Amino acid sequence: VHHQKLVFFAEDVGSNKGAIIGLMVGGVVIA
Amino acid sequence: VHHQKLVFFAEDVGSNKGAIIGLMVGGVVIA
Amino acid sequence: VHHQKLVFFAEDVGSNKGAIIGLMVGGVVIA
Amino acid sequence: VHHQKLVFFAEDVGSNKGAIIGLMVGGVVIA
Amino acid sequence: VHHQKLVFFAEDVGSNKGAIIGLMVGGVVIA
Amino acid sequence: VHHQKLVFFAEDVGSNKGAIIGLMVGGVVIA
Amino acid sequence: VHHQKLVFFAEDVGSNKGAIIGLMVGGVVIA
Amino acid sequence: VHHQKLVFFAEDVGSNKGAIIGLMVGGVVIA
Amino acid sequence: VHHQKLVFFAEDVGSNKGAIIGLMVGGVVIA
Amino acid sequence: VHHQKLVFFAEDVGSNKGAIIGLMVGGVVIA
Repeated sequence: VHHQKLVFFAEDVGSNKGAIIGLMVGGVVIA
Repeated sequence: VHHQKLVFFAEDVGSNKGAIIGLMVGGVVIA
Repeated sequence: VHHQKLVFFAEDVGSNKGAIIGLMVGGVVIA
Repeated sequence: VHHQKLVFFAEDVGSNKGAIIGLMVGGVVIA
Repeated sequence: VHHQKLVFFAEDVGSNKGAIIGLMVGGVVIA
Repeated sequence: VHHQKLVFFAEDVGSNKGAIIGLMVGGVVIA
Repeated sequence: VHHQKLVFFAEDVGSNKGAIIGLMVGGVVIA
Repeated sequence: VHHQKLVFFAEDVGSNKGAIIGLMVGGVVIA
Repeated sequence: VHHQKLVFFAEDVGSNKGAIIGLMVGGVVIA
Repeated sequence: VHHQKLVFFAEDVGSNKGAIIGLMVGGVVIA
């Protein structure tokens, strides 16, 4: 197992008001 | 197991008002 | 197990008003 | 287990008004 | 277990008005 | 003409990440 | 013309991360 | 014309990280 | 024209990290 | 024209880390 760059943003992100998660094992994510 | 660069931002981020998490084991994330 | 660069910002970040977390084991994150 | 550079900022950060955490074991983070 | 450079700032930080924490074991962080 | 309580919140508001406007005369509101 | 209590919050507000405006005459509001 | 209490908070506000404006004549508000 | 109590806080404010403005004539407010 | 109590805090303010402005004529406010 070899995880790498799970979430990738090649260009700029204007703003973040939610949740950006690379890897989760649990749950209960509310956006 | 070898985790690396789980969340990647190649360019600038304007602002962050939520949650940026690379790896989580629990839960209950509210955005 | 070998964690490295879980959250990566290649360019500048304008501002942070939320939560930037590399790794968590618990939960209850409110953004 | 070998943690390293959990949160990385390659360029300048304009300002921080939230929480920047490398690793947490508990919870109850309010942003 | 070998922790190192949990939070890394490669370039200058304009200002800090929140919380920058390398490692925590408890909780109740309010930003 | 008598404007009063254009937007009313009788109970608590968990959070606001958009725009709450009582009265507008122009336009171009982006949510 | 008599404006009064254009935006009303009868109970507590947990947090504000957007824009709360009572009255506007222009525009270009980005949330 | 008689403006009064354009934005009203009857109870406590936990925190403010956006913009609270009573009256504006221009524009270009970014939240 | 008679402006009064444009922004009102009847109870305590936990903290302010954005902008609280009673009246503006220009623009370019960034939160 | 008669301005009075443009921004009102009836109870205690825990802390201020942004900008509290009663009246502005220009612009370019960054929070």
